[PDB]
Amino acid sequence: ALIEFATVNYFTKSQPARAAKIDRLSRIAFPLLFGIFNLVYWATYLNR
Amino acid sequence: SLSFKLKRNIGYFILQTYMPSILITILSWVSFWINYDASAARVALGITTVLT
Ligand SMILES: *[C@@H]1O[C@H](CO)[C@@H](O[C@@H]2O[C@H](CO)[C@@H](O[C@@H]3O[C@H](CO)[C@@H](O)[C@H](O)[C@@H]3O)[C@H](O)[C@H]2NC(C)=O)[C@H](O)[C@H]1NC(C)=O
Repeated sequence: ALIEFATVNYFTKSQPARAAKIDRLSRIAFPLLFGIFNLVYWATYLNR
Repeated sequence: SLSFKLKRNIGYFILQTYMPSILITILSWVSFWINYDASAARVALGITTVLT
């Protein structure tokens, strides 16, 4: 998350379209990734 | 005399005190990609890094 913010602020004031695009992509890519990670983790450690 | 020679394992320390300090320094390096006009963001980064 912090590196994503750093990239967004590096691209802001120069290429706002790319900054907004990567922000809008992260908004969905981070919660889904954390959800599937929790799914995998609890599934592999509650079955043993 | 019965004398042993115990070699300490470094996995736990790599886990507990080397990795957090390394990642804290990596975090501190982010303070350069922020624009030099931001006066509170880079100070917040540096202060939090020193404190951690
Ligand atoms: C751990 O530390 C101890 C002591 O600090 C080490 O013991 C030392 O081992 C050497 C090598 O065996 C001894 O030297 C010996 O001298 C006699 C003299 O006749 C000789 O006959 C032997 O062949 C050998 O050269 C030394 O005396 C001994 N320390 C003491 C105070 O006696 C030990 O090697 C260290 N390492 C381990 C894995 O224990």
